[PDB]
Amino acid sequence: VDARQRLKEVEVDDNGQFMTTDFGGNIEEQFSLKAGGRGSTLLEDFIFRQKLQHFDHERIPERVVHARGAGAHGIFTSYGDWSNITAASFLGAKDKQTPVFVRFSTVAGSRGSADTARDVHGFATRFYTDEGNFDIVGNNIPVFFIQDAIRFPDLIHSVKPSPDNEVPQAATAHDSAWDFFSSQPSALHTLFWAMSGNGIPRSYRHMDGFGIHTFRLVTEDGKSKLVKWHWKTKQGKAALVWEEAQVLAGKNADFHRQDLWDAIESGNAPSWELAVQLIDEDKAQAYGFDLLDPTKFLPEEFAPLQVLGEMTLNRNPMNYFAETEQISFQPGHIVRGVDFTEDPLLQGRLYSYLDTQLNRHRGPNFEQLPINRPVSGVHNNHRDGQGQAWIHKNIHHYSPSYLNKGYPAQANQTVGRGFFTTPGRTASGVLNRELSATFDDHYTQPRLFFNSLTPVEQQFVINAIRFEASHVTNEQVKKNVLEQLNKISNDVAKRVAVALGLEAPQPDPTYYHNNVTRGVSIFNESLPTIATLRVGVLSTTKGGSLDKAKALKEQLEKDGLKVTVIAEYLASGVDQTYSAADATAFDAVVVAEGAERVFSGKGAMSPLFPAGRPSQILTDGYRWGKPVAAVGSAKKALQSIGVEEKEAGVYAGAQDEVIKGVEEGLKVFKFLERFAVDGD
Amino acid sequence: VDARQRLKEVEVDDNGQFMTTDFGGNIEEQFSLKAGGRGSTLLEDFIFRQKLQHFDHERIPERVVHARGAGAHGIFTSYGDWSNITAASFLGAKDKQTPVFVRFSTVAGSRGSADTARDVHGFATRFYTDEGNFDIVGNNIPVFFIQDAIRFPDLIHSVKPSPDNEVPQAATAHDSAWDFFSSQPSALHTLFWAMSGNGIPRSYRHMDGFGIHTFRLVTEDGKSKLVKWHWKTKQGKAALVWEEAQVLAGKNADFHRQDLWDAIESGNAPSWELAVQLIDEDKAQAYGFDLLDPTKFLPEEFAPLQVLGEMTLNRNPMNYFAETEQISFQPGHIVRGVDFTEDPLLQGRLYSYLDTQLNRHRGPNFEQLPINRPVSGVHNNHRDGQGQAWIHKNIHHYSPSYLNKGYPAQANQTVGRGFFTTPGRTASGVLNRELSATFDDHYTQPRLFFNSLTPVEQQFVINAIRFEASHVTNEQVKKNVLEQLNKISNDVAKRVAVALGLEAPQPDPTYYHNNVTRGVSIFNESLPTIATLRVGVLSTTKGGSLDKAKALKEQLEKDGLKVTVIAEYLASGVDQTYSAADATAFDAVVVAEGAERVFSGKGAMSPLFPAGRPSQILTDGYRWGKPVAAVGSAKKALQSIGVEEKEAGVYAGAQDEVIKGVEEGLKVFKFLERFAVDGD
Amino acid sequence: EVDARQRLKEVEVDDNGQFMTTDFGGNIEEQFSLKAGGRGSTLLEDFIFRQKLQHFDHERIPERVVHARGAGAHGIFTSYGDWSNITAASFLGAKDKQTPVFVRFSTVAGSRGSADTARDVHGFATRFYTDEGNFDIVGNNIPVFFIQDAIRFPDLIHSVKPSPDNEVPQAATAHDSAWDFFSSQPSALHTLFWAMSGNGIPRSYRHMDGFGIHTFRLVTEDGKSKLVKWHWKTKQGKAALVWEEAQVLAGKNADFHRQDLWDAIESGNAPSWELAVQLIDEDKAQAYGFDLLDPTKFLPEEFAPLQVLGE
Ligand code: HEM
Ligand code: HEM
Ligand code: HEM
Repeated sequence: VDARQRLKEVEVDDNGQFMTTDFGGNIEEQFSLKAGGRGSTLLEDFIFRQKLQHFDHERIPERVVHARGAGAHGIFTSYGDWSNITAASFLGAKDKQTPVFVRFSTVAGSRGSADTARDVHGFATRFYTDEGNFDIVGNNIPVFFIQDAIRFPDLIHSVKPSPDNEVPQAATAHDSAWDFFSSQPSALHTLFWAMSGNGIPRSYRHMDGFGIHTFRLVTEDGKSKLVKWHWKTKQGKAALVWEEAQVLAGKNADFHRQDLWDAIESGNAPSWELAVQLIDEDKAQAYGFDLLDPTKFLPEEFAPLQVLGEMTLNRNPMNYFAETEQISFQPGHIVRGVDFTEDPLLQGRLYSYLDTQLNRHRGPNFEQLPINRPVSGVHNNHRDGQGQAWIHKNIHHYSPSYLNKGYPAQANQTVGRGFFTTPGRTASGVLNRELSATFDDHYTQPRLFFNSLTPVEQQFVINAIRFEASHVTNEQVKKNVLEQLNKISNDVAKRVAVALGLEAPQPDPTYYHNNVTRGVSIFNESLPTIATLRVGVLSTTKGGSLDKAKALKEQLEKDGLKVTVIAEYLASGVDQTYSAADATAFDAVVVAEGAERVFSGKGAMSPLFPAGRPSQILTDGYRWGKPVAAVGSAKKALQSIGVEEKEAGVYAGAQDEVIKGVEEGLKVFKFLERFAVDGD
Repeated sequence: VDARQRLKEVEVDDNGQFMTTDFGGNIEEQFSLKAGGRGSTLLEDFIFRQKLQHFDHERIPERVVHARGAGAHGIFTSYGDWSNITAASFLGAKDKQTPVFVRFSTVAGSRGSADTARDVHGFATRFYTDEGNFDIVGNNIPVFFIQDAIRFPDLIHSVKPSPDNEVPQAATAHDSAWDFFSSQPSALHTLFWAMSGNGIPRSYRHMDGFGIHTFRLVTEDGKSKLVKWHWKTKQGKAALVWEEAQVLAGKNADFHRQDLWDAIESGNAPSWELAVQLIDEDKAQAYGFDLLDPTKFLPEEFAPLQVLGEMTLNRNPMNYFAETEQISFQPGHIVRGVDFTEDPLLQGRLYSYLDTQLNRHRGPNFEQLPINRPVSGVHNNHRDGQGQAWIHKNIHHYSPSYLNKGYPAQANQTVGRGFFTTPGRTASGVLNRELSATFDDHYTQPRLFFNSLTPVEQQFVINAIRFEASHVTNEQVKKNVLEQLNKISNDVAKRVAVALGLEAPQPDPTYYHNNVTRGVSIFNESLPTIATLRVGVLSTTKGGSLDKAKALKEQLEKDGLKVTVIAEYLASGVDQTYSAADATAFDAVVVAEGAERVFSGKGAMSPLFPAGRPSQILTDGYRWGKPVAAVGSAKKALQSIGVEEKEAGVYAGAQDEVIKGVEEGLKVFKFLERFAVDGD
Repeated sequence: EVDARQRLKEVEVDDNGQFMTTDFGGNIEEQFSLKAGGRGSTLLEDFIFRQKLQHFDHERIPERVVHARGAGAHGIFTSYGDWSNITAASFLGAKDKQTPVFVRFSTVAGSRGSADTARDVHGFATRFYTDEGNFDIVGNNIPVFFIQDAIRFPDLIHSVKPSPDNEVPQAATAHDSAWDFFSSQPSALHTLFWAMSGNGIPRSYRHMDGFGIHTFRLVTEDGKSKLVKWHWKTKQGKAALVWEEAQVLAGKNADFHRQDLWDAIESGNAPSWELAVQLIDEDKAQAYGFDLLDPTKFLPEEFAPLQVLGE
């Protein structure tokens, strides 16, 4: 149905047309106006200045956080009529379709940073409903660092580069960040989620999404339930390994944004299911934590997810800047049937997102931008402003008036389908600058998170902390980290402290426990589909390998895979060169038959690629847990690096046997047997 | 038929609609969200913040000059096919129509200043042609203060208020301005034009317009003629008197902008004829001055005006801000068939106007605003920018390129009807920071202007200079002015020095002359029409005076006038009260019969109006040169202040006699017999 | 000589006795543009021209959304006592204690160029540069406001300001849009009368009283609070014009009030105000027939007399 249907009116086609100035008129803009042939350029060359001025002013400020990101258009379809729980129009009827836009991001890097940096990721959705725009602005992690919004600058200042040198870019591996994590123990829970697979997803399409905050759903009668928003990926949860991500950050900074682009362009639109948890208003403090605490998540054993619909991203942007870059999400973009809660973190966000748009867009009229415009229509008494795109017919721009005859009219719960705060809500107590004592358990839930991970995944979190805390140059801060880690788990504190060359503190069993919850793990489940995944078939231009390699590709593509045929140079079947190839770009590596010649001898030393290139791709690919394969005689390649076909995730033999093997391996995606666990 | 047809698609009707946020959704915005009855306002009241934020950001910077102004839409129709002189599309066929917008202004005042302050006035026209926007940005005075654009800050800084206290507003009557005039003798010519009637027009519709600069018209073969643009008013040239203007600045600051509004709204659209002077390129320095000197004009005896068309302003703006305020004129808004000249003042303007838009609009995308958009279409490689309203289809935004197939294409003289600089133009000599010696005659032409004025008009200019220079607190600057005044005319220097209480310098015959030229005078000719002009009929609620007055009104209105019936209070036929009435709002005053009651006795002292009000309107109206009249018994009112019906501009008798006399007097408009001239 | 502008000395620039410079330094002449030949075109490489004009082109900043037309002066505030019994504020914490101030007087509906002598509510905004931070009393010359909720401020101001179609009339409430609001929102009636009184057309800035309008709170170190109202009483007396006078004055001198404030200070006759307050016990908030959190009401001095804390 093409969600960008509204955006058609502002599309400009310069095809078949002559050059123009921004004020019209046909021009040539390749030569300046000079005085005397090899003369100076003239100030009266209006064509030059108008062209350069637009170029000079092309830049707008990047987002203060989540600067690095990408987005797409889509449609959200409701599965039912949910008036039993919410009065929201976009969830009000079965099979009802609403246009959406989603932008995925990383929190700490700037516009040019790598997609594959370790960071929390953003998952922000706009619903273009017929009752106004509604935004679920969320992360891929269900918990946040802080419990009060007034502490947001303190958190961000710490994680972002040092103010003296602006080092390091897009990393928490420095003293200031881990100074904050240790000094503000509230941050520990998200810290663990960051050090898990969530910090390095395979793709935007392979992560779940969370509103994190508890909200409220309201029905037309005004009955409310506390809610948590979920997005469950229909493509499955998948993650990389840190050593892979680092190399990937260099070979392709655009890994995530390219992958989302290619998937949609290839007809494989990603999709998520929108799920919720409904909690009775009286059960706010029931489940071992305050539900107004964003450093907590609610296990599905206490409240299982009920899915309300599915959203699919099937359209790509036409211009990145106009659409992806300029879009402005706010949690304050709320509609009838939804309401906020007294979450101290959420309360502050409402101010921030609206205020910060004044900075990026240089004006109060940024919702007049095509990608920010609603489909529902805008009528009010707002006038003037910088870059006002509309002309208003009503010359009586005030609301208590005789002359406009009462229009625009005032809408509420009973009339006009207007927004209303939940009627049952109250305020009781002293005016205070403090936080509830129900917020003071910072260690129980990270323990719960750690316990609910597979043993290798647990090692990954620890291996990440070892790497990160190693970069801290202040010994006392590392001591402070061990103290906070110890309060969660003695084993974690023990295991990390080895790398730091420090001593493990004595156990504190106050917050220790062995509880477990589901859905927080990434690797323990297999991917629903292998569609869109990429296999790199290493071959050579010498002999019959290429034709042999080509035949392998045709077979793989029907299953949904994307295959790249690599060789010394761009021959008939060659997609990519060895110079341009790396293991990070592929979910699986498979050596074609006869390609053994370049893994040893003169073949591995050609001017057409850096020495050892084919051997590294296999080495890197295997060591990173990916499915690896060789076809027939190609076994020579696998034993060159010490990999027996007897192993798990490794397949050697006939092409037909190999194909079935790789496709099986891709469902597992990552082979965790190839990583060493502490104690052994 | 409607000049604003392009603007229709962006018009918003809030009628019959419910209140919305700027992002959509129905709301009520009359109460804040509070915690409890008499509680504090909540940060989560998104409706409040969204509403107030737009209000807080309503203001954009005012224009650095010409801040005070008003405008309207219109149509320009060509009278012929002028391809013999220019390749311009909008003058390329007879009866060809182009939508226009015109904005009239004053140069030194801010957004709130009075229309009736003595100042140079602006006359900026945009032609929305099918070959791009073309702007003639000019004043109501054919000459400017300076000969080089680099001195524009110096000129403007002096005339504008003093930087310490910001006093005085919209006036040249201070030391700083007259310091500049004396120290930069180039300003003397426009200074004289400013002190004439041109400095205080009756209306926007009653002033001529000038491009001031010499431009070039170019034909398709590339042959050029030197040109000067003129706008000749179809309503006639009219001016006020200084004592009237001062009082008018208080009673109605919006005098000019309202008059332009009322004229269009009442079916009386104003019109101007577009005329030009054509000069052969070899005769640039032929006529006693350099034609690249903007402090000089070319008398119509050397080169007469040829009219090419007529423009009529028939539509009013719907929103002042969106249309009038946000519009951006530039002299660099030029099209094919027109070109610039080496006028040092013009050359600088081209930079300034484009650069200054970055300040007012906070972005490079201000020609995307509806009132700045051309009707011809915009196709280029400009991307991004602050508040980008478009989405660009071409992802190959560079030239030259293979992938876009050559589009947008490059146009020039031979291909694509593109803009081209005149091919005959040359540059010869050293690179210099100097001005030509042909520019050094600053006194001859101001004398020429003075010589061509009626004796009373000459008195007006002198009476104006006496007033202004009286406000200078530095005696020496006044000495400096008299010396510069003396070089023009010994009589003027003599006459001015009387008011200042100084002594007239001895005569200087260096630049003295008695030459004369036509078209520079305002009062000496009679108005083509009295339509829209206003008569104020002073009447009363007592007796049968009102009905007598009512009959007077209907007769007068038939002839095209607008009649306001004034009385003690708002009775059946009463347009205005005496408290709300003033002589400045009317072109003629006529006392109705039986209205004698309010000029003497208890009638002149009512609680309903300030004492002496009816007597003042007649006193002011008479003393200001306007036609005054009394009907029947009403003659006592005229002798209440000492005015005999035998006088000129005064009419007493029966109603029919008064009507015919007044309408005759309005054609005269102003009676210069009532003003004292020196030596009398 | 206390010189309230002593801190401002560090940023004063004296161009006397110096040569012309660019904004980035270096000596220049800026009266001629750079041309190619005797009568040539101006060159893009004339850095001197562009640097000069660019600043001129960008000289303008947005005018205030309200109270656009105004003027101001520096001063000193001296406390009359040690008021720690009612407030812990440093600038009122000791007798004879001096605090630098700046005050800006204004009109509410006109723009930057409007007349000082237009009928409108007037502004009276005072800043205290205390040694515990800036403290601002932003108030009018009238003790009451048009509206009881801030969310209605766009509605009120839009109505009084010119009509959006023609932007007429300037700095006036004499039109349909304003009086439509006054009739439809009856809360505005009180301030409307204050506007139609002498307060709408003062003789000078130095001849008007001042009000915080809102009820605030004064707190002591122990945390005990009293409801408070701020007052400024003029040591020069209250004086106003007549409407027929003001209109004529609006034309002959738009800068009348701002010039008068300038001249008095310049002539050694500095104007002065006394700061007075009304103190109300927290239990007495609704005592006097209305809510003290209503800004459309004022508290008569028979109910609570004024106590002066300083000048
Ligand atoms: C659970 C807590 C939070 C979540 C889930 C979250 C998520 C996000 C996401 C996904 C974005 C990306 C916007 C986009 O993709 O266009 C974003 C941006 C932003 N967030 Fe947060 N964030 C949180 C905490 C906060 C807090 C506490 C504040 C302020 C007090 C804040 C202020 C901002 C600002 C100013 C932006 C920039 C948006 C723009 O410039 O358009 N965030 N946030
Ligand atoms: C013959 C000389 C001049 C004429 C006829 C003239 C006329 C005008 C007029 C009518 C306007 C009104 C714009 C409007 O109504 O929107 C204007 C504005 C302006 N002029 Fe001039 N002017 C002259 C000299 C100059 C010079 C020498 C400069 C700079 C070197 C300059 C810079 C400007 C600027 C920056 C604006 C503001 C326009 C905007 O904010 O969009 N002018 N001029
Ligand atoms: C008792 C009620 C009010 C009083 C005493 C008052 C007083 C003032 C004064 C004296 C100024 C001028 C500041 C200056 O001269 O620099 C001002 C400006 C302003 N006021 Fe009000 N006003 C009131 C109502 C409101 C309300 C209810 C709002 C918003 C909800 C508001 C918003 C503003 C804004 C946005 C400015 C612009 C200040 C600037 O641009 O720097 N006012 N007010």
